[PDB]
Amino acid sequence: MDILELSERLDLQRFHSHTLRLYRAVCALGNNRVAHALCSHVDQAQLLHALEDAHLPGPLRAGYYDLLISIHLESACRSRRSMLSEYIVPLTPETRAITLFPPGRRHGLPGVGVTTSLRPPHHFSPPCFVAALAPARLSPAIPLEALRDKALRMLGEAVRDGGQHARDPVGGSVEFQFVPVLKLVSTLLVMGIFGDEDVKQILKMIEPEVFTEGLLQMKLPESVKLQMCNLLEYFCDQELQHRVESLAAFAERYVDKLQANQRSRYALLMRAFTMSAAETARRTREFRSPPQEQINMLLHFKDEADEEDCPLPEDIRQDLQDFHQDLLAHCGIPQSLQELVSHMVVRWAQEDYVQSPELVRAMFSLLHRQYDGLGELLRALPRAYTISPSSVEDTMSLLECLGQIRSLLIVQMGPQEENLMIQSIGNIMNNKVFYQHPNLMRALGMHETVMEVMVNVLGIRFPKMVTSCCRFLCYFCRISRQNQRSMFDHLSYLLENSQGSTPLDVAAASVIDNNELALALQEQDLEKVVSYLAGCGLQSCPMLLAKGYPDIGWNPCGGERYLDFLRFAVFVNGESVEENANVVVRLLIRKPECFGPALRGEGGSGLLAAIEEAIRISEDPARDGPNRVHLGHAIMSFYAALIDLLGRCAPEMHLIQAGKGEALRIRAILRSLVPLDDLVGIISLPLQIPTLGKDGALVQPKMSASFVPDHKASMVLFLDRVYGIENQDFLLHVLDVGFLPDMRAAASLDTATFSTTEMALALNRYLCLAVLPLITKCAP
Amino acid sequence: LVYYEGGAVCTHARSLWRLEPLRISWSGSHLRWGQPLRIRHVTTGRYLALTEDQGLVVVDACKAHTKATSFCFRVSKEKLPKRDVEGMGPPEIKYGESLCFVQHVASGLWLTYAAPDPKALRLGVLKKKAILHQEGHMDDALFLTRCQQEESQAARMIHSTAGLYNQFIKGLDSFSGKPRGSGPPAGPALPIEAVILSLQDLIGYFEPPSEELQHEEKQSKLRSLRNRQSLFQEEGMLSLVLNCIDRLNVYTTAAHFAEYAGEEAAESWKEIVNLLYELLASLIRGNRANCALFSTNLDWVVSKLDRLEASSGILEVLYCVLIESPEVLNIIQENHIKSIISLLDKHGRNHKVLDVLCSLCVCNGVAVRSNQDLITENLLPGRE
Amino acid sequence: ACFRMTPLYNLPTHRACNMFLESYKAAWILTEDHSFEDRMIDDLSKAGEKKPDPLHQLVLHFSRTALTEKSKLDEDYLYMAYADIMAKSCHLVSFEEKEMEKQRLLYQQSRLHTRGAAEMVLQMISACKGETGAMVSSTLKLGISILNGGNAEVQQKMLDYLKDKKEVGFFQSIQALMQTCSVLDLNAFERQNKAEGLGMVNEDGTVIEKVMADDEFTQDLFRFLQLLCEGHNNDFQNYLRTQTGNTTTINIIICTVDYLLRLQESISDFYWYYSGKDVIEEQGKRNFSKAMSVAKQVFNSLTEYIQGPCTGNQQSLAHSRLWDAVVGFLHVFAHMMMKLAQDSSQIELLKELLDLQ
Amino acid sequence: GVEIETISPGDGRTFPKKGQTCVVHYTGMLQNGKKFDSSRDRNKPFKFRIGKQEVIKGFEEGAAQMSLGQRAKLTCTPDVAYGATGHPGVIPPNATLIFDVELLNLE
Repeated sequence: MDILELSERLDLQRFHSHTLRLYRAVCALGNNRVAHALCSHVDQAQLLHALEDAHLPGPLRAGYYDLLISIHLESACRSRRSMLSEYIVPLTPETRAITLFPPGRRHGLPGVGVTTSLRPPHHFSPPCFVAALAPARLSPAIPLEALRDKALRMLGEAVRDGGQHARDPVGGSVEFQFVPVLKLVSTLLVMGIFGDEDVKQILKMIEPEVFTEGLLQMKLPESVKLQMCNLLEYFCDQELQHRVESLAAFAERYVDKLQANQRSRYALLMRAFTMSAAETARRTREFRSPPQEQINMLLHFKDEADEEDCPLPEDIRQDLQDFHQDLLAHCGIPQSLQELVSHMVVRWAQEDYVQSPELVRAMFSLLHRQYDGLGELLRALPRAYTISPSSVEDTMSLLECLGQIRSLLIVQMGPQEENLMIQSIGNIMNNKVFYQHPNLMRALGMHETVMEVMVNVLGIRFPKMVTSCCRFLCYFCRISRQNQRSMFDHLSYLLENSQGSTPLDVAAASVIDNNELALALQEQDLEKVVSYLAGCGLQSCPMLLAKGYPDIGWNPCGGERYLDFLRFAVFVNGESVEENANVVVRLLIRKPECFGPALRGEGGSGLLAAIEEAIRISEDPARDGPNRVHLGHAIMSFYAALIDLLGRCAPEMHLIQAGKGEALRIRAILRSLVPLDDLVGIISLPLQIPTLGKDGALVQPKMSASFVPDHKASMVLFLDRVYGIENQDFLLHVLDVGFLPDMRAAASLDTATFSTTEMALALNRYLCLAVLPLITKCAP
Repeated sequence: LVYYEGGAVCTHARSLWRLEPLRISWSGSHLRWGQPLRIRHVTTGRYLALTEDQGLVVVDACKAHTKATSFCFRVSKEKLPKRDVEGMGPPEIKYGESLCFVQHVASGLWLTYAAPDPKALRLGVLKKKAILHQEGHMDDALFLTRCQQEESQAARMIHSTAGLYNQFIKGLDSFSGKPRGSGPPAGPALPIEAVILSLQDLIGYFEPPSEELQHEEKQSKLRSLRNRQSLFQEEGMLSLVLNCIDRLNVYTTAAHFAEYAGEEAAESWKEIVNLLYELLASLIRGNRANCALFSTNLDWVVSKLDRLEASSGILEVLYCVLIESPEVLNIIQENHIKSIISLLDKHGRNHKVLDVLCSLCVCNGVAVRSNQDLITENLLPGRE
Repeated sequence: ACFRMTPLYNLPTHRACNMFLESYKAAWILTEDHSFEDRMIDDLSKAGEKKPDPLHQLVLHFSRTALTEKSKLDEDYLYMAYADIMAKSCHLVSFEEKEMEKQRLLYQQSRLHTRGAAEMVLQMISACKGETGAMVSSTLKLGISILNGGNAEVQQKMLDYLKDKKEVGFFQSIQALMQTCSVLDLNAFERQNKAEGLGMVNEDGTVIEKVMADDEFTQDLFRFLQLLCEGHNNDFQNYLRTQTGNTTTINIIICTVDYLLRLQESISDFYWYYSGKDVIEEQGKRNFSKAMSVAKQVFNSLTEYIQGPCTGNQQSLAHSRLWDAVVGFLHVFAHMMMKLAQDSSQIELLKELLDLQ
Repeated sequence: GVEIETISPGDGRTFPKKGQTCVVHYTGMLQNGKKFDSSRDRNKPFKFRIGKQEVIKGFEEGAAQMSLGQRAKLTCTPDVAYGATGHPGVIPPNATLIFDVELLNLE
């Protein structure tokens, strides 16, 4: 039966309208793999037919208009719409030609002009079902120019017959006549399809007098008014984009002058200071301040209280004054878009009591942006960046990768989405722009997007994506000092959710080696880590329980980790962070279970005894665990890490010789916390050296699962920092009991065959880092 | 067994007690210090008591003999019933004030919290059991707060609904097997008219606020409705209804029910089984929590979609669950989608089924691609 | 650094154009001032030839967002911008002159509170559910703007709204806010002392407060409460103490006193910190002055609560531990007077000290 | 696997050798008689290089027997078509396709 027979077959209308809602749902939010399938159930010709069909009932007209957008345009629209808030403007001559007002001071038409901001081209693929049989599929191609011309034509037909208000409400009502077409035109405007002549046509159909019957030349429902708001917001965004682009073009044309006169001035000053000196001695401060403090000095000639302080000649100051006046005039400080919107919004509000909350919100957002133009430019200039014309290609690729990442935030995670995240993130990290332009990356807010996806996955399933995100963020933080500070504000989160790389090493990447960032920890955030340590020293991992392990009383696997972050927050750049030093000590002793099974006090075991027990547990297979994880090394790692960290908090020499009360108190507390005999005893362990011979073949002990000598390094540090070497006798004691039998262990290992055995390398690093420097210091 | 519990429990109904003085006349008089009074749990109708075996308990109403259940709020633990005054009385105790110690009247014992905090509290949070002690701690004084009339009414509705539906369930379990033959029903009469009326009343109790209701009124009534639904759910009224459905579901049709219950009883089988499915939706409509309860018994709902006795009601329950909970969307498998689609083939072209399928793809602006792919792969390529 | 500082003329063009943008924005665009709030509110207020006028549809819309049953109140930059606009609108020695200024301000506040602004302010304070942030700050500043001078009409409207809605949310959120209000600290002060001690220079970068950080918000909150009871209203001075009709009551007066005790604790902690240091350095001057401004506002709020002879609030304070606070304060006052008197560079701080006393 | 049935003769002289793009306008239908694709609706001829295995197999032995301008009907069995997997959402598994193919131009 004809589909227009669904004007009186209402049950089939309901079923079919909801069938189209089902189609739009199954292809919604990026599923281009299903959009291709739906192009075989509703083809282009049916869609383009239903767009122009006058007798379709409204619920089906709107449905077939929404279906076209969903199948073909919606993904490209959202991807473009996400890039419409960041203005990367390349310093090309095309950019250089941009001016606020068209030459020959009238506003030009909004949306009509030259725009150089980078927006990546949006990709389509043809729909064919005879192609042989996984990179993400692109949206089905529809001829955009024919569609655009049809959209303009339909909009034009609906308007000059809107004024007549005949009883021809194509679709059954004015709402169904207009809203579906306005949605399509708004979508195609946002995507970027419309040329300049087409934009002029749209503007004339909106308001013929201001832009040279209009859509405001007849009364409208509150659903059409919303789409009018969605069009005017586009033209209000293009004016802001124009302001930012013209301001970037002016920056390009004006920093050249500020550089040329700086160089000529420097030449003149170089001729000076010769036989004419001590009168220009101060005037070389400009050239020796940081470059922004030079560009911040130079631009100080607005208030007229600082005129001559600005070295700029008056001609140069004039260019900035004139452009500033132009900028003010452009911002408004009808015959104009601002006046048109400001009048029309108020008129709507005072003609009727608007019932749709969405309409009210859009109305008043538009009104705000019209009244406060200069405050809108000020809130977009944070997100404006000027790149050189050479970096355009890399930035374009990076923007495409970013779009992929932020397009999978409306999608519940799965396998394929995991793969796209990993590919995109690995691609960004391989882009030179990601390194060269850290400020762009924090301006685009990639770190926040990556944390959003990491939140969604953690809040574990999908460990690969977490490992990739936490690598990306740990690299973000190493790029530049401001990236750490940007990520440092997320420390509370990362500590809430705290292979090897995990949302804790991101937290320990924010604070590492930035003593200014260390001295911003909130004691409670150091506290929660200690809470996790407590939860790790009383029970054991259910993971190893599922791996059938001994499960003695406590897992050291999490304890070691959480004693690593606490090591990067107490000791930065080789000096002790006193403030963060004391707090962790207090929080550790207030909860004395965090110190492990040994050092528990009651029912205690000597630290030496505990290490000896872990030595004996290292060999017996029954008590080590029935591969990637072993225990004989695990307890040793935990205690070595604890001893290192406790050594870090020990005060440096300034406080110790200063007789500072808190310093001596903390040192005494640590001295009580661990005796001496165990310290020099774990110095005195036997270290199973790579055994020669054994039928001639090298058989080295696995120092991924044995007593690595690095364990002892920690206890070497503590002794230096806390107990110290004050008497020569104690030194000649430690030399025999623990030190020397190790150095000639290494010296025996110096042979050709055992030079490169991993034990030899570890022992060499050990001696050069811990023992030999201590001997050097105690040489006198 | 009583407890001192913290958290959201102090906005629930298990925490609501009712002070029942020992005088029927003037029972609403102003409470005075040290006057005898029973304390009745509202949602279970069990009186606080001191039994010899377990100390402090909540004994049933048949064993509250004024020696075990009598009590006396007192001001100070110093050693102090008054002559009844035929009036509202001299007002003594206030609300949110007036620290009061509860003293059992015969045993003198003060109500306190049991100090022992074992391994279960080594890492767990404290739920201090309440015990009666000879002398007790010095910090055991209690504020008395007041509950809104909505909460009190709901807490008493739960005490009657639970009793009624447990009678219904235990009646159904009387003839679970036991065919009637050609004789009489198995045991005592089912409370059918009472169940129908109670379900009808509870469906109106939970009716959504109307649309013409003006904005602020609408948003106040919504909060009240969410509160009442949470109370009923947390007192296990979304499990009593499920048990009633299951017991009434082992029978395919009313004649099958009649073969066990009787002709008159089976006259209301379809009506009851529809009212239960309506009340369930009324309980879960709009609550993300009550809809979250169905992340584990989703196969409970999907496996009843073909039942002809109440086929619209079960679909409505499914629609509410899917439209409110996004965690339910993640557990949908191909089994479930191939069953929701089979409703289209077996029950006709119904747009509500398409609405369900639309809700299976996007929940709160996030797309679940497995569901999209499954609907596309199963529904579409047949073109039938 | 002085040897290898790069003159701008060696930079690449883009990294200079990006410095220029920041300098231009800081020095030229930002410092530019434009008064549009008056004009915009005067255009939104007029109606065309009852149905709400355009401004009264704005107040109603933000009332709608506040009464929507959401667990937590969302970020709306639109509301935060319009609240600032409306606040600016109402902000703008002869007897005539003073009285004309007062009447003019009353008219400006009548533009708002005759269109529902007071109810919006109460609703959004209630809807924030005691979370510090920017929405609450904007709402409080709007409330202060429409209550300046003790606008009896606005106070009566607010009281009537709270009484008929019988909501416990408002006072359950004010209490939470005052509990979250920060108090003077030493630890954060010590840390930022050392953080500046690190230095000022960075590789192609320049270094950028965590002590008394929310002083503005705390001052605004207590100014709001004071403005609620200005004009010697008995109904407000008693409602703040007991909320009759509501299921539970929150005594705001004793909560103000309890905050003040935190405040005097911290204030005594600086005096003790500095009792050895012969001269209070500049950082101490700033932070101590900030604490003093907050203390002035808290003391003024307590006066307004009891200034009219509200007996209930008077003995509520008398039994409250207001006496510990004042007894403690007098110690700081006497000792800091002694120590500050010994230098001329600290005359300003001593003046602030005397005013606080 | 593919059964070519001439509907209207072409030239019977020039056949697509390997490596000549083939422009073909087509319409496709499941053997039960339902349509999944046409190029005529999209309005553009479909081009494919014979020998690069872009198209399904039967479509590639099939458009090779045709001549220039010929219009014929191919019946690709699932062996020389998609097969047991199918084109999910478009073609059900184990399906035979029928294509009305008109070889318009060679290259």
